[PDB]
Amino acid sequence: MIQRTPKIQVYSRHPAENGKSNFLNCYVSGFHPSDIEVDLLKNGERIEKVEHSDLSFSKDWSFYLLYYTEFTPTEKDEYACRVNHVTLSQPKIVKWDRDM
Amino acid sequence: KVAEIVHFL
Amino acid sequence: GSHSMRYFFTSVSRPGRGEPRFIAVGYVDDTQFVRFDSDAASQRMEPRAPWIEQEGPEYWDGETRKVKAHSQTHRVDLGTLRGYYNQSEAGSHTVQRMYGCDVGSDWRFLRGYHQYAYDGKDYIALKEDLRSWTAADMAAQTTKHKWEAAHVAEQLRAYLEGTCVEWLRRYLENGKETLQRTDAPKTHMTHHAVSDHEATLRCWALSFYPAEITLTWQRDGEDQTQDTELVETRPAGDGTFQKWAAVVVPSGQEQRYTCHVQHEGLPKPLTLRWE
Repeated sequence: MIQRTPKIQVYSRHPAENGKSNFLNCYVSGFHPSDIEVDLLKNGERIEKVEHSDLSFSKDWSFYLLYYTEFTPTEKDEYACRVNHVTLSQPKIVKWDRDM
Repeated sequence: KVAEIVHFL
Repeated sequence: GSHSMRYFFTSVSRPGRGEPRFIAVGYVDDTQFVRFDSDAASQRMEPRAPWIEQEGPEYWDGETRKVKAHSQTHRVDLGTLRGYYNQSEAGSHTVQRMYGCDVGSDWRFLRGYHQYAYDGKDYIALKEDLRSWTAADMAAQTTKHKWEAAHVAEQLRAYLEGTCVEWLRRYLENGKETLQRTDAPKTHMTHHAVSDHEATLRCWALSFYPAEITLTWQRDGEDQTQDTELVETRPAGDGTFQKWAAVVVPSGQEQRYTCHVQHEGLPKPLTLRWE
């Protein structure tokens, strides 16, 4: 059966400014089948209040989802997105870089 | 608006 | 310019867990406006855009009624396909359906679509003439022959050229403030040294709508496609999109590189330089 690996992007809604409110996003796309586990991490710990978009798909049938949470970036706090899917031998952790 | 009739595969 | 309406339906079987999952979403261009989720409490089609929230009970009851009928067809289809491919009950399988319409500048019918996929691959699709079918494999021929006999294409053509176009126009009118808008990208460039010898130049496009955009880098006016890192256009979460393109510039060559931005919101394409 067809299995397609998720592409992952972790980024903020606005440009990051220390001490100013924002949203942390993790966009997962291009995957198949639909079962996927996505967590947003703060200094390595799973963030509890995380919402996600409604499951949709592209012209090639692959799925995409946006996971998001409110956050206020600081100089010291580290953020990441951790993704698990059947195509992955272990969860993939992508660190947030304010310029990516 | 979604379609009114849906036919089976 | 042109506009589209699309509905996306996903059906996933859940062995030994009862009913299959069913999710439906509707879009006008790049803006989602409705959803249905079999796992949610409401068991109703719900608004996901402000301009459809006040459509009224006749509209919502009607969309709820029809989407539940879609759900029931997909629940049966999952069993039908499991049979056509001689598959076990132990495994999870996915059915996806997409249909919708495109209109031109004058908002009259341009194109219609109706297509299905089983486990991530094409199963059956209505051809451009809205009269014929493309069956991707042996199993799909059974469906093609059944649908040919029951004149299914004529029924789909009527919806695609009628209701679909009619309602796309209504939504464009009702949601004018945000669907007929063009938000030009806010652009900027960043410079980071990987090393003293080299530096990354990254060209950003933010807060644009619609999603369609072209971001390219040139070196002395020559296209740098093979050497550009271009990320997929991504949602900001507020109804706008973002994208960036980056190149590795040997230190001292910044002046040779130009970033080019094309979008419907820009009166003229932009040329950006690190200077």
